Amino acid sequence: AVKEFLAKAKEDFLKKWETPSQNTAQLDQFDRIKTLGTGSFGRVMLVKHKESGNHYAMKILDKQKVVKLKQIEHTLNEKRILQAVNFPFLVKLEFSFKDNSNLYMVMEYVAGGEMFSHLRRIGRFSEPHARFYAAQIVLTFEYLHSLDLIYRDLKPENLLIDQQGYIQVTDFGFAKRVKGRTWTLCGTPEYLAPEIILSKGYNKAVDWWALGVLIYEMAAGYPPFFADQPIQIYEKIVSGKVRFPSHFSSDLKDLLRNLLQVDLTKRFGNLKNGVNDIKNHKWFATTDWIAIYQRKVEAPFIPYEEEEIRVSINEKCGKEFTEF
Repeated sequence: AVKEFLAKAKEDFLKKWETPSQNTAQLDQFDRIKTLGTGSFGRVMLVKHKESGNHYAMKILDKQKVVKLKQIEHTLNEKRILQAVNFPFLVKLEFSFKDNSNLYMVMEYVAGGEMFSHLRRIGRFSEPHARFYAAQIVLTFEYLHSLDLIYRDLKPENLLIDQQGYIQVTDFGFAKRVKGRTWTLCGTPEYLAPEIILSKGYNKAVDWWALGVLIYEMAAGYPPFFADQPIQIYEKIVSGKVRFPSHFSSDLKDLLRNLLQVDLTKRFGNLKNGVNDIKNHKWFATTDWIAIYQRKVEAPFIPYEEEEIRVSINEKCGKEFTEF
């Protein structure tokens, strides 16, 4: 039954992957409530749809800055994935459009900050708290991997916690649709699987390694492999030696020993049973997988001069962002 749900999800994904939706709204259909922040390429604004009355978070990307910062491919790739995926723990892109100056990605409004900030505010998570979050990543990676997507950017900064207390994964610039191997070095060093560092090619198994690092940091308060210089972090990653805190349970240490396996042919999530080797592990014995997917489990923790948008008369970077 799980196999046929993924089969229907992949068919739906391939339809939108083949024919991405474009220009599903325009700028004059939204009321500009307030600017929530100014970012790398542009600003993020809280907006209200004039007709429906719902609230959305509109990201405005200056097309010229995107070109200068060499982020053209990452921007188009994120938009193509977001308009085609559909899963409870992924940020939902509601509308997208462009004009002469900017790109516009109208997102669902999610207040509640990133996991990185909360992790530094609390310190560390209790094992039941971490398991709640880890279970969501497991289902998310099961979904993305079934679409042949390697997320390969798992880190606390890319995990928001919504008002319901659930995880939403946000940054999809690096995500690549791969069936065989790939080689591009990307992602934060602390979460890189050893096969990435060795530059011998890698597949979806690097995501399960990243989950291993993520569970460790949540339960310990600090990542398993860390040093002042990246080259030292690389050595510790390839060496594989991990030290667990005393408060780590026996089940947790066993799961991490199988997720943080240096040999990708022995790593949990990359065996014949696939993701089920993780779901059926003793550490997740109390985990109701269907309930987590349905967002029924109670969350362990729940979280002015406005400037105008100038739309130039000249079309900017029309060639680069044609597919947006």
